[PDB]
Amino acid sequence: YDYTIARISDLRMKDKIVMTFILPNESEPHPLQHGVLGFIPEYLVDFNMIRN
Amino acid sequence: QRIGREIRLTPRYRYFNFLPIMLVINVINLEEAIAQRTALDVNETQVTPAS
Repeated sequence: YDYTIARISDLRMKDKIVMTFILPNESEPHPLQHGVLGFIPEYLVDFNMIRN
Repeated sequence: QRIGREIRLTPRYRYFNFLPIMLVINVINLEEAIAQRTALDVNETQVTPAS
C-alpha cells in the first residue's frame, strides 16, 4: 500500500485524521477520485470609481 | 453608480431648400383600371336633336 502525507496547520483539523482513496495518475475527471477542483483562471480589473 | 463603456453619437444636420419650384402628380385607382374592363371613354358627340 502506498501513502502520501499531507499537513495543514489549520485549526479544525486539530488532532484530526482523515483518510480516503485517491489516484495519482489521472489529472482528468473520473468517477474514481475523491474530488475534482474545477478551476477557471481568473484576472483582475483596475479602474476609477465614484460612489456616493 | 454603475460604470459601462458607451458609444455616443449626436448628429447635427438640417435640410435647406432653395428653389421655389416644385411639381407633384397624384394617381389614384391604379388598381381598379388594371383590374376592371376599362375601355375607350368614347366621346359620342351630339349629332341628334339635342342641340
